[PDB]
Amino acid sequence: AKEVVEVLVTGGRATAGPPLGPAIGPLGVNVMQVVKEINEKTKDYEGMQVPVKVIVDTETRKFEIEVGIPPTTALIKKELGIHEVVGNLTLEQVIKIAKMKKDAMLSYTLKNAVKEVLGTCGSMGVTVEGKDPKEVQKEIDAGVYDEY
Ligand SMILES: [Cl-]
Repeated sequence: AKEVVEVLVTGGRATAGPPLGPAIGPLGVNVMQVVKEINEKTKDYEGMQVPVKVIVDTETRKFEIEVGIPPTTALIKKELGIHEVVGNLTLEQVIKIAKMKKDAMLSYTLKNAVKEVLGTCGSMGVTVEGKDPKEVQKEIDAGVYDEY
């Protein structure tokens, strides 16, 4: 058989936990090799949400990795190197946009996609619920909502 896995990892900090482990361990290929190769090819996207595709032949266990690109927002920050508010969105609006992203690209978990929307809002100086989107992300990252 062949299996194609499409996931979103943190550029240069992929681990063998989830989601690579769940998705790949089954296919019985060395998850650590996969993780090494992915971290190699996402060096330049250190810390960014990067889409990745792994293509595996289950019989043979051979695989190959194809890397997408991060959001343009993230590429711009990076290029700028080394604080103003200009609009606000509700969290339900954030979920709306995140649902469109995920419909169009199923490799996104709703969590992933909210993450990215939150990230883009930061990059635009837009608060979510009057709050800083890094703030609001922590609230989510703890496990505190599932009710919006
Ligand atoms: Cl899709």
